[PDB]
Amino acid sequence: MKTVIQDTADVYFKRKSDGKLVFTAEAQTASFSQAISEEKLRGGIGNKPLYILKSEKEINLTVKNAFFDLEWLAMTQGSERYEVEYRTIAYNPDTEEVYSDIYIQFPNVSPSGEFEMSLENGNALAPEIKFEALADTDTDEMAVVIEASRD
Amino acid sequence: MKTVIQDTADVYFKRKSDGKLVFTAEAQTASFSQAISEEKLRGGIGNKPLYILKSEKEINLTVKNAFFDLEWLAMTQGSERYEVEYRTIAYNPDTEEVYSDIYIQFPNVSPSGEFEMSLENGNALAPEIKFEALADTDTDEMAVVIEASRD
Amino acid sequence: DNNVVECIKEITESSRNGKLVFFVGAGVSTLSDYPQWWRLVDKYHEELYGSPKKGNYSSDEYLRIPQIFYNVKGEMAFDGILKDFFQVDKPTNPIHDKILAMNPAHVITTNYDNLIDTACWKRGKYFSVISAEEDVANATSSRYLLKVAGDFRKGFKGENVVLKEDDYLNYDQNYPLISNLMKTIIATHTIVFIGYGLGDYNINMLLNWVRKLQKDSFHKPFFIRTDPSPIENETLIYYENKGLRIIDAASLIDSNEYDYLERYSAVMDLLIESQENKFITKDDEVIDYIYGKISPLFALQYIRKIDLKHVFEYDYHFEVNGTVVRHKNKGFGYMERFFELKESCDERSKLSKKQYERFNALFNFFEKNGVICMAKDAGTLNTSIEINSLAYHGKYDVMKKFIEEQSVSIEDDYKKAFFLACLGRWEESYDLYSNIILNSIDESNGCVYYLSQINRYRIYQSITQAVTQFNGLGLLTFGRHYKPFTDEFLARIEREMTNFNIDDLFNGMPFEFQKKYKILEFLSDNQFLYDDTVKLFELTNKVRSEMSEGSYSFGMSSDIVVLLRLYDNLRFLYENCLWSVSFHEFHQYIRNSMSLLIEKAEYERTRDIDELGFSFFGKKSGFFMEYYDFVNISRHFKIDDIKNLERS
Amino acid sequence: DNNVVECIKEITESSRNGKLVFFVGAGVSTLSDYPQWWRLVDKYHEELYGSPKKGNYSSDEYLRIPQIFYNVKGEMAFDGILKDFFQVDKPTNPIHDKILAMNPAHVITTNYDNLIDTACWKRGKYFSVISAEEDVANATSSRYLLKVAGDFRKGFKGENVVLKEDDYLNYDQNYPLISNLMKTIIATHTIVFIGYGLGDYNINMLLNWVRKLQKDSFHKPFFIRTDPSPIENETLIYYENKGLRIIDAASLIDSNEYDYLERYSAVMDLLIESQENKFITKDDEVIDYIYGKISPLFALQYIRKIDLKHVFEYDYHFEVNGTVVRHKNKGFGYMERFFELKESCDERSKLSKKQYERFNALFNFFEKNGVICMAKDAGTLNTSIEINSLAYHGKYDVMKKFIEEQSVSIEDDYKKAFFLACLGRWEESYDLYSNIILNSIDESNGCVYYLSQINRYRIYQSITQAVTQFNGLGLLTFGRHYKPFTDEFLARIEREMTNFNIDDLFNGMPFEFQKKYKILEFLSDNQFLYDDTVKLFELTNKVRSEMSEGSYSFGMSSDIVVLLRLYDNLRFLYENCLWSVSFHEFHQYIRNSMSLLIEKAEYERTRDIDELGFSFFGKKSGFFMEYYDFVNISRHFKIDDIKNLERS
Repeated sequence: MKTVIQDTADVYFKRKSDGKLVFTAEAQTASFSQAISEEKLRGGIGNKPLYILKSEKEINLTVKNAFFDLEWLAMTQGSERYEVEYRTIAYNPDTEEVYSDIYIQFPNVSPSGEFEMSLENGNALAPEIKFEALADTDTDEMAVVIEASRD
Repeated sequence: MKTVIQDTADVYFKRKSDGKLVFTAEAQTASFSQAISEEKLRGGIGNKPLYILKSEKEINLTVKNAFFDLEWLAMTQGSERYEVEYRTIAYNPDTEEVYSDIYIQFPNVSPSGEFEMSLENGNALAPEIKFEALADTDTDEMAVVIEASRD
Repeated sequence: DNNVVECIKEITESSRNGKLVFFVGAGVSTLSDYPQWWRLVDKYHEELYGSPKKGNYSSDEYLRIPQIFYNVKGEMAFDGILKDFFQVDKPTNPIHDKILAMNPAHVITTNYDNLIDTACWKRGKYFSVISAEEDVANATSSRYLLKVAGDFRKGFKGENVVLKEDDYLNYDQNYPLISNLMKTIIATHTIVFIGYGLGDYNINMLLNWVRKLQKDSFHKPFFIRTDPSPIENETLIYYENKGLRIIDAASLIDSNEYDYLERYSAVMDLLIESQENKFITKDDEVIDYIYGKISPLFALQYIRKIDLKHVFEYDYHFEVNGTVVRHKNKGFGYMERFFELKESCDERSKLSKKQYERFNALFNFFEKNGVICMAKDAGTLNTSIEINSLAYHGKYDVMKKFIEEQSVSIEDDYKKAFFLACLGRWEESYDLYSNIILNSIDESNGCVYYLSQINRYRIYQSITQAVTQFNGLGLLTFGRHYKPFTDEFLARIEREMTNFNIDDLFNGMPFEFQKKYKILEFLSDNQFLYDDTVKLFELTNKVRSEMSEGSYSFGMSSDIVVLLRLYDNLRFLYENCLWSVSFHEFHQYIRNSMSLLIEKAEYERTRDIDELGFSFFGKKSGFFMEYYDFVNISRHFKIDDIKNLERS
Repeated sequence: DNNVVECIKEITESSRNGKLVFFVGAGVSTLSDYPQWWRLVDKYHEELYGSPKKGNYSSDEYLRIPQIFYNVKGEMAFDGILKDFFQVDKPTNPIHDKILAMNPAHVITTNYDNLIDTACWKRGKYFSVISAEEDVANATSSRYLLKVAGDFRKGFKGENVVLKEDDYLNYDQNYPLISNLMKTIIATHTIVFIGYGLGDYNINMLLNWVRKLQKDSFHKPFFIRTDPSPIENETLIYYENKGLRIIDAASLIDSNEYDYLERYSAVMDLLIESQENKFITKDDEVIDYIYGKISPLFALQYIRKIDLKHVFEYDYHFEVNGTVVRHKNKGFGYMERFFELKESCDERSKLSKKQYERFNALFNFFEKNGVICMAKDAGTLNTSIEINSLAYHGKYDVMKKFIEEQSVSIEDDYKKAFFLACLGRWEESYDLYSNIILNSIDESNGCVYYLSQINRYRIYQSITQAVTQFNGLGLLTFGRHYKPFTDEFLARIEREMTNFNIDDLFNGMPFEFQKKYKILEFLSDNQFLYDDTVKLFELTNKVRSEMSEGSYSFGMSSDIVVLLRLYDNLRFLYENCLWSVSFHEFHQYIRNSMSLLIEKAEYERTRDIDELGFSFFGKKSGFFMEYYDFVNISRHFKIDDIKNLERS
């Protein structure tokens, strides 16, 4: 009743081209990493270059799930734009009331899993999943948000 | 043979105004420190000083490989602040021969180390000591360095 | 069948306690294409009379005819037939593994073949297999393999085998040591029979021998009825009256007569598959299972929920803040029922007066242990880190008044001893601990005893760490030597140290403690700190990778984690009245994460927000100088750390 | 004399492994001034008449007088007198402190008091007091405090502790299990007596009958005689052919006829000697014992340095720099003697081929590791870094070529198993370790058996972990459920590994293993990394806070010992060809180690030097990374070191 405070989050997945329902109940770690950097990508010729807009834009996703779905998992036992739709909530410190919901959506996510969880002792499962943000050539994609704090 | 850096360094002491010779020798630690720190202790003055060169100084000195001695220990078993001299050998990278020695000595030193280790797993003695090099108000003190290799 | 219910319950009881030893039978040995005894009897008849007996052999004839063969031709052709019919290797059967899967105390072998030896050797354990008088004496190991039928490792000779009529006539003297050790093994551990036939009934002779005067201290062994024909109530009645517990294979499930494999495997896998909880059924058995384990849990003062080792034999995982994640659950969810009974009000009234009282005590204890709700329904929770301390803060007059009285209970003496030791008065602490150890023997409360003992070694270790440089460093720092101890006390402590150690402290305590207080194993070694340090270093590098990247982490991925582990360690060895807070770089174990939590927020006071910092967390978590942080400062601070954090 | 020293050496060697049980005879009780039956029969005879019989009663009168008194007067008077006599409470005498000081395992007594139990009580060990036939069946520990005679815990009545000759007639019929366990303990452990003359015919007839069964395979127990007068040689030979080993105190010390307890003092003084290193004074016997210890592990070609102290019972603290220092050696300088022999060729010429056969053996691995001298006279040291691990050399084609080669011998089979594991596929690898466990005892090779246990364990751990990885994760990653293992293989391995945990893997092996292989056990449990990373994460901050203001020397600053242990434990598993060379523990170890190297180098590089900063170590190691380090970065490096340690 002192300061062991903490919140929760929702993680929703989806497979494109059909209405497949895949989601994650809870994400404890939920380490979100965003990187912008550059080293050198300009020759420097043509007198007036007239343009430069390079910016390395990567979005990293990480969830831990114990709920895959057998509805399809069993059928597949005997890909798609895993596209991800994060869900969470926000609170106002002045009132501390449930009034706002925050959605985060990614329409093109390709999982980049590492096959090296080599460890001696048996853990509490905890199959941490890490994702990479993939983009097409056309336009848009990356992240989309919806605000639900209307009053 | 392949890759390891190796030398030796000894630790020697003495007592001021006495011929007492009782201390650890050849401490592999023989650790030392030096620091100059300044703070806001002159933020305000009669607006006509010359200089004081305050320069808060700090000197740690720790040596540890035990086996101090047994004779002067027994004599004292029944505050001159002691005296310490140090010796280090420098090797020529071009020739790699024993040609140069470095002499270090401090007039005043105060061994002020914590007196409660109490490790659960009994070590091989290991009574680590630390020292603070004191200075008087007359002059000199700190380090008197004599350079060998007069060839 | 309720009968079968308590039989399996008691098999589960004997499963882990180490009370179980198996009596292997002839059925499994026959199940490996091993030529049965009756075929060798027929071969004997053929070589003797050239004719086979018409009709079943009598009970005596089976071992009787070989006497005729031995006497009329001689042991030449006896050993010849031994060579010819027992030099046949065979492939192993799964029954062997199923039996050994439960790790019995020993194995009693009524088979000539070494198949049991094969199973044991590929299992992983080496048993001191005994077959003769010479074999008992050289037994170095403590786990034994008992071949009452004997083996052939000594060669294919009839002397070493027990298949002669004179032998059963002279078994009482030829091989008596094995017999007496067999009787003891029967006595001191529970017995189950498998694959045993109906020709000689070792059960008959031995049951009669021990029934001879077995008055009231016997646990009747349990026999699985293997033949396809179903058991009769009269037969079961006769045997239970005789002293055996008979369970019919067909009493559970039925199949073909010759399908021994499916029958036996079904029975044994039924018995095995019960892990710890499959027959709880109704709510009345919900309460007692948690009762019998967590009733001792009311003894202790405060427990780290990281220290929740095997509350239910590693059944479930209990994470930091106090939620439950299923770890080894396959049967009844006996924690969800209790927690929802806590959630419900009307269903509480279903508990009787004693039941309701126990429920109230359990709910209070759950409040006092920081466990609130499961991750299934975990929401916005808040746990109280308000530290309860008297010496960690330093109200010295409080203990200086708390010492001047006469105690009533042993707990009072224990806490007084700890308080006095914290004061530096370490001399009378030994005499006090002596008073507890001496008077606390004729009583059933042993956790206090264990902690009392483990104080001794650690305090004396500190004292020995002191005296050496008291006659060493002593004149290095304050000039003048001092003698805070007398010679008699030094002699007594050296004498008690000479023949003592810490490695066998846990092994030195009774079985009941080892079951009820099994968590109390971790703290009394030394590498515990050594073992949580690596967890702390993994957390350190994860946090410092996070800072170097700048990765946002939602919720509880806080070095708080780290620092909440810091409070966990700063509370555990203190609330239990243990000197173990006062050790070597425990201090630096504080120090590393201390300066580290400085650096984390120090760099962290730069956050280059792009789009999500304000929306996700407006009025940011914020680094504030904690009161417990300050107590850490004023309880651990050296100077070098100040120097480097100053220049950093 | 040869016999007496032989006897005591037997007692010591049998005790070292813990196989000693001490017969508490009634002499110890009367050693505590406790009045004996001499007083107890008096009032019996007095109610009988009014005068004790002059002269010594035969073996029948002592048992018959209380019988007569009971049957004539009444059981009520019998129990009343039992109260009047057995209510005396007395303290302990130094005898009990000694007899417990011998560190027994089991205790059996015949004197009817409870003084030994309370002596244990103060001494603080746990024992199970068994005195009724119903106590055996509920054994609460593996240590048993048997009392064949029975105690007066449940009162002073006839069921209790009895000396009625009718009850002498009533043999085992009352207490069968007590006699059964008595025979067992007499049979398993080596037996010593104390506090008895020759007035128990019963025990000697038991022993004679026992020796009549075991024939010539009987372990002769030991006996102590307290007669001031000498016991004649013919009697000694009679007891020798009887099967009893007598140790006579009379030949040891000289005293008066009424000295009494001071003879027992002396006999415990004789027992208490318990040591091995105190008999090393001869120059040759130094190397004799050294060889007798080091020899068994020739199959292994390398051992770790700071590990090596575990063999020598911590007598010397092995600094990883290749130099050794004394840690617990209270005797002769056998390592000082060996090192002074190493540098003297003339002393090396003063030895025969008897020691040369062991010098040849030592040479190979001793110089393979590189131990030079002690830490006192040592000058400039240097270690040799080289890797013959072809698997570390990344040339899989040659290992395939070697795999296609046929079999030679057990060691070669071990290597081939290592390379099969190196390819990644595991089926035939597990089959190979299976066959090698089958036939390992054929060659009776000790160390490799346990190494192979660890092998199959970590192989299975890797297979199951990868399975959990493909378990889920695989379908999303690779699109198709790739099943690289037959379901039969999984079924077999899961059915043969239901319960196996590694903790007892060092508990179920023959007791002759550990006495020669104490060091190597540390590779079984989860402590594969705990002992290592602790010093790593200690020195990390050690140098990081050493920083750039001092603690300065050319070749003792920073990673000096770090390279030593780094390339000492680098090839440990990497040259013995053990398996988890791909485990996050070694990811961890290499990444940390490499970071410390680069950090010391580049903190030297850019450090500010006023006058004395560069006067020390006016040369730099610069971290000239070698091919081995590059391969490490290829294998177990994710940040690979610049990936974060260039932003940082």
